[PDB]
Amino acid sequence: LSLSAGFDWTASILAPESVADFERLLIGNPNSSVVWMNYMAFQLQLSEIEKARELAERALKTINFREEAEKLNIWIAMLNLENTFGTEETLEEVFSRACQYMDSYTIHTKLLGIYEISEKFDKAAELFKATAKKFGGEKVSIWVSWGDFLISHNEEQEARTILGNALKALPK
Amino acid sequence: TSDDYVLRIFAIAFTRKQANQVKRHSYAQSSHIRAIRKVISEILTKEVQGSTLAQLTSKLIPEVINKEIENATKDIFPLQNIHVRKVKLLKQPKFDVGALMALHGEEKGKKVT
Amino acid sequence: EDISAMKNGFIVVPFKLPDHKALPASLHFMFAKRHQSSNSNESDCLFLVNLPLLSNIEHMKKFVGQLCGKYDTVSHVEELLYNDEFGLHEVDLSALTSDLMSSTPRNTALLKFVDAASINNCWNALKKYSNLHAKHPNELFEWTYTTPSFTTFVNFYKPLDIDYLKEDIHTHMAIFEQREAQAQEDVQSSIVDEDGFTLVVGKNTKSLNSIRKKILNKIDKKAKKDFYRFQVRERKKQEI
Amino acid sequence: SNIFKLQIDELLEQVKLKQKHVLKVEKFLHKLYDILQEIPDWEEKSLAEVDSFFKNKIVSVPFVDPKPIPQNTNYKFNYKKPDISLIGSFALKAGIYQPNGSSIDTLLTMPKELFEKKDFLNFRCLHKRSVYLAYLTHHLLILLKKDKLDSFLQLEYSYFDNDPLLPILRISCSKDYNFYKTRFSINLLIGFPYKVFEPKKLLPNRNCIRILPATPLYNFSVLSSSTHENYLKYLYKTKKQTESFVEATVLGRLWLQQRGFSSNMSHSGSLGGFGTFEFTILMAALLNGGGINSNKILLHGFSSYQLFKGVIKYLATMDLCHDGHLQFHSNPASKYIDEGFQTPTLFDKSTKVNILTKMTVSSYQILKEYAGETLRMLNNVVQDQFSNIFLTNISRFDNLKYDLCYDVQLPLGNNLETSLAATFGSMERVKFITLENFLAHKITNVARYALGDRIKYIQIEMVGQKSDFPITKRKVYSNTGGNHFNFDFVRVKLIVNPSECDKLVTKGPAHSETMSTEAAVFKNFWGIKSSLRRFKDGSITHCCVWSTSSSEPIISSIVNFALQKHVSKKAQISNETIKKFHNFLPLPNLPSSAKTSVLNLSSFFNLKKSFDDLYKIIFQMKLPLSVKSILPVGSAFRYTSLCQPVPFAYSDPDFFQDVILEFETSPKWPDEITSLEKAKTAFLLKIQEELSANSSTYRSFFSRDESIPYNLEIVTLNILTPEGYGFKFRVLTERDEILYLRAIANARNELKPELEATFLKFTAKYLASVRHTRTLENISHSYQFYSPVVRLFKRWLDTHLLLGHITDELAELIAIKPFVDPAPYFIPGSLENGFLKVLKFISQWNWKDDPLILDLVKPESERLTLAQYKGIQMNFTNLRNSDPNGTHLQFFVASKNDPSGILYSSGIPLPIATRLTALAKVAVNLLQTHGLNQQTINLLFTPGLKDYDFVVDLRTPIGLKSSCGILSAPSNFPENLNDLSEKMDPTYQLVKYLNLKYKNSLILSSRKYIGVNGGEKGDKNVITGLIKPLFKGAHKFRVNLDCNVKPVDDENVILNKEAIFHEIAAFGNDMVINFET
Repeated sequence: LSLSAGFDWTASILAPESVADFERLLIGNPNSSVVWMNYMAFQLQLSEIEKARELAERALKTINFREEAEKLNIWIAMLNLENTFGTEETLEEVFSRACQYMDSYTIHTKLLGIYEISEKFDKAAELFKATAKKFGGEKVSIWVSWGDFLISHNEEQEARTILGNALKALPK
Repeated sequence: TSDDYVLRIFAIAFTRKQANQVKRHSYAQSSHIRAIRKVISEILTKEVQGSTLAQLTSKLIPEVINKEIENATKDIFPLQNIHVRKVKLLKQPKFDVGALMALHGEEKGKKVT
Repeated sequence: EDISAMKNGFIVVPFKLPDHKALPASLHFMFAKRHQSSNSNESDCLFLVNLPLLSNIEHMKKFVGQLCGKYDTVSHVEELLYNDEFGLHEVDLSALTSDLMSSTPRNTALLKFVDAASINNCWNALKKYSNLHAKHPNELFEWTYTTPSFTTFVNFYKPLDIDYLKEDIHTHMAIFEQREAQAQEDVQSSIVDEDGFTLVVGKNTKSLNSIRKKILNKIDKKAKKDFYRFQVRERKKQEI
Repeated sequence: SNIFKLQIDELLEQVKLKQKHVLKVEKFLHKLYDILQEIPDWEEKSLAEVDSFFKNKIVSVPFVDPKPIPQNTNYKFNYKKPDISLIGSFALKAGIYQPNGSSIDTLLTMPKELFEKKDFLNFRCLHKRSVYLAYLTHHLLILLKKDKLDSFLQLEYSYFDNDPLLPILRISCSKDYNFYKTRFSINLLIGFPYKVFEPKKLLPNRNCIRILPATPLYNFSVLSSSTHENYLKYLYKTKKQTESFVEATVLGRLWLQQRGFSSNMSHSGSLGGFGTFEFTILMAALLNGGGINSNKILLHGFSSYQLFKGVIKYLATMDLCHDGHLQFHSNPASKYIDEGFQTPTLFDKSTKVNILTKMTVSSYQILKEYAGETLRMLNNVVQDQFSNIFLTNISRFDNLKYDLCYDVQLPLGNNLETSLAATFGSMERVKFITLENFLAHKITNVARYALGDRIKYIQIEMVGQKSDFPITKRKVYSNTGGNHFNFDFVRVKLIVNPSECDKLVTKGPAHSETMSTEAAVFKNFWGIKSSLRRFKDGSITHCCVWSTSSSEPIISSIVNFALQKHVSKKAQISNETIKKFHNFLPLPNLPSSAKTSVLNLSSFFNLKKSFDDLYKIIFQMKLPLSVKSILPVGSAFRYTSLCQPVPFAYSDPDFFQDVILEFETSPKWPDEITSLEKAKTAFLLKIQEELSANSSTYRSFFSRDESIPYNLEIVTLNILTPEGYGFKFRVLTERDEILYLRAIANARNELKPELEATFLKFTAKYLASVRHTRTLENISHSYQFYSPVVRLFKRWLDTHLLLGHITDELAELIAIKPFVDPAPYFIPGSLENGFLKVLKFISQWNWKDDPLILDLVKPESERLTLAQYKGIQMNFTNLRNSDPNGTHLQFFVASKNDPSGILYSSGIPLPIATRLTALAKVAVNLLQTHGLNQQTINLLFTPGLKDYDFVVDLRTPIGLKSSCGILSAPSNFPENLNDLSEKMDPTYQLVKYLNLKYKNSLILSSRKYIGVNGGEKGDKNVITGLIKPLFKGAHKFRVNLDCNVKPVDDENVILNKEAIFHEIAAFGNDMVINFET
């Protein structure tokens, strides 16, 4: 005969609805942003913003560095998290950090969307100006999206001024 | 040392004049002498702690330590006759025959009849 | 087997596997999509996924040759870009530590062609190749897996040629002397900006890249509480 | 201290007995007392009359051997109502909850009129006692039947404290008066009145069995039988005086149980004799004095810890057996006498009773060791020791508790051989009442003398000794005994002394003109094997010379001959378990390999001597930069290589040994890394070049090393020493470290975790490695057995395909803890004791929540201080905060060398880490289920291999065992050094290379040392793989799947097992033979 021991990949030898269940899922699903995000939301639904913040920090490191798309889910999730439940400063800290790790212009675009969804038009306009300043000379989409924002809010004259600025900044 | 040999070391060096020197003397003002003694203290401490007594004497024979001193002190001021003058062994640990045998690299007797 | 192409647009590319005594019609599939990029070196490339083990260039030279003969198409290949199947070269550490000597997914690589005439020829041929499995699996091609690279790779415990090493070290050194020498002159050459501002460079500084990295990396004690008539007036205020 | 306070209370409440079971028992035995008073009296009877009275009764008198015969039993027998009383811990209300159960001691005092003043002679009183007990049982049973309680009571006889001279009745409840749930047993102790016999006549020196030799044991029993309530009164006063009497007492009780100490007799063989009572009596004796100047040692205001701590100090340092003894007065301050009686003695002048009679000298020595051993733990402030002191049972396994165990099978075992029975004889029945007492002394006395300084402590245990017998029988009946001897066999348990265990010659008395008494006993004890020999010093002494064997220790040989010569020529002594471990260690292919002892490190030193010759050559060589130092950092250089070095045995994976070369500091090192090593390689070219010219007898070549990730240009010089030994040379540069520090700084934040991992291997390989070898080699001298056990430990990992993922250092740091941290056990002194201790730890270790921190120091500076200790402790919490499940890091091994704690334990997959714990848990459970034996061990070193998803068989073209230097062979290096690869095993590189490909999908494992675990020829290796849960199931396809898969739908794929099976097959080429999926 021989020694045979059942394989243990969850360290047991030592839908999700609890703190454990998501962790047991994360044993086999470290690269799934959906599983991480689902355990982001459960903590938030429990009013545990602090335990939610430390979580995505683990998610940012746990996920393989090559899974850029999965990483994008967390960064957008944090932007939604800080925008909804946090303050201006923490959102800025995440926002600056998000641009540091990922394509900055993409991160700018997502926050513009987040502000529009959250109906924070004043901050959306300000971030449009900053995003256009940094990327206006290279990206036509920011000008089109910014023009879409103003036309949606019945600002035709501002759109014309913005289009003029688009021609000045963009290459011929 | 990490084998718990507490020792005291004494290092001696001398000032030297440059190749193009014209001044008769090669005195150094005190703030070198204070910065010299500091780096000498650091290197001597680093070597002894980072070496066993058997390993330590292995460094003494080639006089490597003087050379790191000479390189370490080269920026601050040129020196000469850098030497570890004297080495004392203040305290010893509990004696271990097994370690001693290893450092030196049992026998049955002969019937008397 | 009826599957010919995947919905997002990666086409199936089946292969017959070698016969080995240990393992007595098992197949290997690669997945390919036309790669589009404005970058010149990435232009005219075919994106490829799930490559066989140690799939360097001359493998595809056989397969493209097999496809060319079967489908009477003219297709030719320069090189397989981004073939890092071990993930050995993903970080260019030489570039990371310094700028001198280096100005600079997984299980996939980019297959470059000679011209647009070749890639479309192959891409059309590769479709007809894909449809083969549904009808005639036997006529599929077989992945040889053997090309002179594997003998070098399989021979792990091969000493390096000392003569080759000596020449290489000399060449890499000598170029380094030229580059470092040029850098040290550049920093200590009295750089002055167009508006008459003279850069400050310290002694023993070797690289301007060193200077910029330092910049990125990086009154109250002298103030007195009690000197001015206003100050003691504040003190007189708090005293009572 | 306050932490210890609260921990003590938690232990107290946890073991506190539930008061309901108390009230349950007083309901019963109070009624039992009513039953006793119903028992009628009796008239004077002779032995003939009582025999007839008991002839037909089911009950039989438990008469003690020698049973009374009609001639010598002239004294009559009578029964009268005794004085019912309750004694023991329950009397003092100091009991605790015991899952196995506790006992309630009820004392029955015999009316004084039932005795004569001279009834303490020739067992006169004890025979009177035996019939009295029988008469009680006869009447108690019928009354028990009358009251209907017999349905759930079972009655049997037993010996108090395993004392054959003191039979007693035990009452237990089987499944309103039913007290089965209470887990208690009422013990009916038949004691004598106080002062029936003159205690002066019952002193240990005096005799009371006519045949003159003294009778300490028999004197103890009768006098102790007459002194029970007196001590109860003595304890009761002290309990009132000091508030914490009970709390200290239970602490002593709990400690005694964990160390397997009991009040039961020790001359009978079992470790014990010291129980709660003796601990309480000593503590009481310390609570009325104790010092040489009769000064107080414990104060009534002390807390439980102070009372417990003082006692542990008291026993640990003062000797009560050989030099010094204590006297106290139960009824006067206790004073420590310098004189000793050569036996553990606690004299009581008030009662003239030595409480330590039941202690054996051998047991006392071990007991003193434990007290001192715990005391250093008690004084410890850096680490908490509460659990180890109180919450760890070391008596579960004898092998873990004893270095060597020998089972001796006595001949003719339905009575012992006539010669053996003859040895017992008249003088010893008076001295040792029972042969099992006498024989145990005989085994101990010969064993202790023969072994002498080779051992520290010795324990003789008679396995299978019973103490309870049915009422229908007079004495205990053993299956092999046949009422003659109450044991199955005797086991000799030893605590060996590593320093002198393997001495080839046992030194003896020096020669003289007239043979001294010591010389005479030396010659007589050893007989023929005694010899007088001269040594190189010129001394002449009587000594006997042994032969070392790689398969057994000298301790085996000595005990066989000594026991056989003196005990019985027919005795069979066998310890196969140690033999098998010895065999599993690889036998080197060196001269006289078999005759070497496993403590011989001879092969290892030869490697250094060859290195030293090479060392000198390098230094005298002239290079542009002077050599700062050459540091060897190899496994062999730290005496941990699994297989001993062998000349020219280059098939061994560890044959090539690493060494660090450091030059003098210079500012001309290249500032770009890729130049830096190419500058380093340039130096090696000089070393290879000039070495070749000046020293042609040394051969050399270069190799490609990729251990450091992404540093693909570090080139190492391989030197083949003419002695037949190989070394790998690699240059360290002070700029190298900061360049890596440069890399992490400017690296992109996402990439920074990757680079620091590269730096982690860099420091692990160059910087920390030097410190690791330096500390380990020094400590290894003190820990003689550490070097082989870590090798065997590594051997065990290899069989289960675990070394490939476990770095050798981590195994070494794992294997050493029983040595640096033996608590609660002792330092391992046997290969068996050490290895199982390593496995025992790993099974019970909670890596998820418990860190591992080692003081790599010699036995009692560099000890971890409180500041450093906490400093490491926060590190574990911070890491576990980020990694609670422990996925990224598993084993947290830290020390002075590694304060980070992550150096040698990073990169190991979780499945592997759980296996390491899983395998140990199965291992210990197997040991518990089945005792250590040839079958169980052969299981411990065989791999199951079934659980793996797919298993691949590989075979090498030639047998590599001989070229590995393993004796079931090359004598020079090949002329063409390319030929070396022809005699190597590539699989360990194959699996590593295959692991990196399929990291996201597969975990492959293989046996690193094919020569050791590759069969007889050492040519078979196996590659075992493991699929993650994710790619086991089908997945929607994606670019970032990063795996070889087979489509099933137009957006679904599954793992391609078969192609993977092909690729490994061609990758092994002719090596692969078979697959198993």
